[PDB]
Amino acid sequence: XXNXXYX
Amino acid sequence: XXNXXYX
Ligand SMILES: *[C@@H]1O[C@H](CO)[C@@H](O)[C@H](O)[C@H]1O[C@@H]1O[C@@H](C)[C@H](O)[C@@H](O)[C@H]1O
Ligand SMILES: *[C@@H]1O[C@H](CO)[C@@H](O)[C@H](O)[C@H]1O[C@@H]1O[C@@H](C)[C@H](O)[C@@H](O)[C@H]1O
Ligand SMILES: *[C@H]1C[C@](C)(N)[C@@H](O)[C@H](C)O1
Ligand SMILES: *[C@H]1C[C@](C)(N)[C@@H](O)[C@H](C)O1
Repeated sequence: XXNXXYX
Repeated sequence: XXNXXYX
């Protein structure tokens, strides 16, 4: 991962 | 709020 979210 | 990130 590395970005975040939440989708 | 309620969503996420990160910016
Ligand atoms: C990120 O979000 C997931 C759920 O989707 C959760 O299981 C992780 O523990 C969470 O990561 C933590 O919080 C983020 C802000 C930090 O960058 C990460 O190192 C971790 O402590
Ligand atoms: C962000 O949300 C995930 C999923 O609930 C959780 O695992 C992380 O602990 C949470 O990160 C915290 O809250 C955000 C808003 C802050 O930017 C981050 O540093 C951390 O405190
Ligand atoms: C993260 C938060 C959110 C965008 N409100 C939710 O719909 C998702 C499943 O998780
Ligand atoms: C959340 C994760 C990220 C997109 N890699 C970072 O650049 C931001 C400051 O925090």
